[PDB]
Amino acid sequence: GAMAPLQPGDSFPANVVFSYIPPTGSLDLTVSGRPIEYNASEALAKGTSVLVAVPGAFTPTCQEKHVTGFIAKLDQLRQAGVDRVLFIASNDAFVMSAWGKANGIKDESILFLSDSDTAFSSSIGWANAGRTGRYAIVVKDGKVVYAAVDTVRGSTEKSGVDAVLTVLGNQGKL
Amino acid sequence: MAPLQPGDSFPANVVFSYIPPTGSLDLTVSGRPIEYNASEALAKGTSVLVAVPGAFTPTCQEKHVTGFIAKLDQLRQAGVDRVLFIASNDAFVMSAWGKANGIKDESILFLSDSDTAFSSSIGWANAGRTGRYAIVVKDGKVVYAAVDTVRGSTEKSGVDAVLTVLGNQ
Repeated sequence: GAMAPLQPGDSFPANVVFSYIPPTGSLDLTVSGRPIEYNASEALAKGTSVLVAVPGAFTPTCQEKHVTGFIAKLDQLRQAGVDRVLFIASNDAFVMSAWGKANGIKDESILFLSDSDTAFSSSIGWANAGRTGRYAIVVKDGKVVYAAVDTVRGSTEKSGVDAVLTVLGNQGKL
Repeated sequence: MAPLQPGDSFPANVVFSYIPPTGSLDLTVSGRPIEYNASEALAKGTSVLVAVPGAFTPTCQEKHVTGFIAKLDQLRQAGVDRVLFIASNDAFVMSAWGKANGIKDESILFLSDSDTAFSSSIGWANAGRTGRYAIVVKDGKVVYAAVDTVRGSTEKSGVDAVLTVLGNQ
């Protein structure tokens, strides 16, 4: 789309929304919830945000390596100044909510949201055939600091937690 | 497109994608999808095929699948040999949905109707999701088929509807 590609120095695009079921402190997978709209453009205009897209909830690489790496380093991400971590995929809000609960996330440390119809991912050119790509975006006070996509199957070289922590460290405010 | 009717043969060449249960309920461990030959499975015995609009969605979770789980023994007393839940969600999501509901074995299988291929072929899909419907088969012959068009209702596809039609057999 017109936003494609996102590059450092760009503002995060306007009018970006995701659908999600807010966490409640409970990990009960049989409580489905009720989706609401998350205004990502407003949220990302203040503070430091990490936005990670994965091709699919509950799929092997996304589960076994990608999301678990971020979960293991949530203390380091917080100490590096990250105010919010967002995981998106094309799966609907109900599936994304179950995926976060399956990974033990009961609070706002990581939100799990749906990029409905890959609207956002397609706008920045990183979607295919109904699924988002695997990518990571770091934003600070509305400004894209980092945006990279993993095109190699099974790799998190560019969108994994280590790449994000490296970017944060190069900002010079540790 | 006329629907599946009692007395019709169950359609040929119906296949789903699914991850075979292992006995583990760990949702962070996934297996490898394989094909499930539903036409062959349904050619013998009594089978119940239930389509839901989405794994983990409120009616499907809180009312629909839980009813079949709670009354599994009643279904077996009526001679039910297979219970299959399908949706357009991929096999990884369907596998996790089965585990979320505590199903460790093949008593209820959770399979993907990839691209709503089967549901579309019988006129019960829309916009990338299957409808909410149930099909009861005995030895390859449909004995019941109906779809729920009222949001939130399992009147036509819920376990009570299935138990009733089996009780009239």
